[PDB]
Amino acid sequence: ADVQQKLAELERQSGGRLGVALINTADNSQILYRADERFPMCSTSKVMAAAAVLKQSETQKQLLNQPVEIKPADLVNYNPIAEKHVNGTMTLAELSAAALQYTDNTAMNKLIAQLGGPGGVTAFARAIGDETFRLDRTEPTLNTAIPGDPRDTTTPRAMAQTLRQLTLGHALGETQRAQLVTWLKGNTTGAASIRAGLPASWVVGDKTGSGGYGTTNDIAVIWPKDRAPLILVTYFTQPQPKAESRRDVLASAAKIVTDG
Amino acid sequence: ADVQQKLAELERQSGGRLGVALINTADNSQILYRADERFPMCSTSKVMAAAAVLKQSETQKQLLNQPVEIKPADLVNYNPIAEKHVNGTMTLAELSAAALQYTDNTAMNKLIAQLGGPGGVTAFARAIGDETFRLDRTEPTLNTAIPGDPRDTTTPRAMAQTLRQLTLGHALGETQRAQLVTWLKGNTTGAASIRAGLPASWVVGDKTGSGGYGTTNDIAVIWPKDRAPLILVTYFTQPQPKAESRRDVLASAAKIVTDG
Repeated sequence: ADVQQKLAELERQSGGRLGVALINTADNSQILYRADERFPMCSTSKVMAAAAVLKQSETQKQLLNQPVEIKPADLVNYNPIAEKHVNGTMTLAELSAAALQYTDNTAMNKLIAQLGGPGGVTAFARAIGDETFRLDRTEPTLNTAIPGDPRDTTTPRAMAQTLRQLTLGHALGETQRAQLVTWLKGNTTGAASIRAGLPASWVVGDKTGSGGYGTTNDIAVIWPKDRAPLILVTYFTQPQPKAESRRDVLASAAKIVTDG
Repeated sequence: ADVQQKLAELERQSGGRLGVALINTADNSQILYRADERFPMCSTSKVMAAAAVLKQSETQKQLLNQPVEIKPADLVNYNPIAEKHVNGTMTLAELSAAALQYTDNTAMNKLIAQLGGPGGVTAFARAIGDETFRLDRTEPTLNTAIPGDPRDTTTPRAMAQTLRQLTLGHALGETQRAQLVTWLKGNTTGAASIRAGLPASWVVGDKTGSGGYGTTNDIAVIWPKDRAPLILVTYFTQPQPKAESRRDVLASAAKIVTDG
């Protein structure tokens, strides 16, 4: 019948564990499902790392223009942008775009290094009021997504709140907020995830993630047709190490929580 | 004929009409399914329009930076970029990127008008050796997708050959070819279509299309992991005027023709 029932019926037929947090900024209402349980972020953690580098650029104006060397040994498991630049450079702007819009894992490692390692990402989270997020490893091991493992996890609630502050609130300066929103709206990887459960007319900026244990995630800012923005986090993970991706579950969850 | 059997099965179980053309540039080999039938292009026609403006820019060397007025009355039915710039201007480059990467219909209409109307887009097609493509209408009515109507149609075979010439051959000058490939690689709307049927490691630039009769299309240039590029066109249309989109059919077709 209701939203909670529907989400449980979806979760029961999915094989896995679903976590959802919606924030409707028209009235600050929320829809929550396992929203205080921990789920492996996978590449959704790239948002926090890019945002931390944007916050650095508020006091280092030139920062995003800074070139960073890419060497053969830096390449990891999925490098669609960085492989073009091996033995050359990418700017911090380019690395941020590559990480967010093309989910390049070499680029994420450069962002993490610019922050002083995974703990620097976590420190930024804490500085913007997020006490839950934790980044412990680099790419690609941050995606192992082992059930029960606290490394590289957050909760749906916390990530929805943070995404709201970063994209709609004042965690970042105005220029930086607008650049983050531009980046997320230009994502290439999201049309099968949250976006697939929403009407054609609605506009999305999002960051997907995928990892071990069939982990399939998406975090989005949604500009519905003729309505105030929504923030939606959908996290999903499965019991078998080699499970396949289930973007369709995320799309179904997004439809359930936005139908009413 | 295993791929033929699988495509026909996909088609038959989908209840629609499927067109496929693959070119493998490693050896110029092809996989073809209804590849000489006409299909409504819907927004896949934006590639021809953007390319046509790129061609004009080879002689009008400042054309891509030229400002174009966006009036309130220019908005049509899906304008995620142009609605931000009403009572202002956008450059032809910006309109091209908006059309291709955000599927902005106002943006497409400005490309068409720059070319002198839909016939200017057809004329460019003919100039690059495509004797099949035809653009007859502006947005949004080019998407009506009426069965039997030849308006705003092409064949999979012709569109695959043209996309090869545009993205990998010499229909455009070198810089313009590169700009088209950059734009297509940054598409936002494609992850549920051809891209969803391919391994996670492969690099894709694409343009989707959707319209009446549940028409669901995608045309792509694919750089598979460790292989020479492919061109893939997947067109799909259905018998009911208000049928729903079926991006999953395109993903299924892509998987079938690339599994080998």
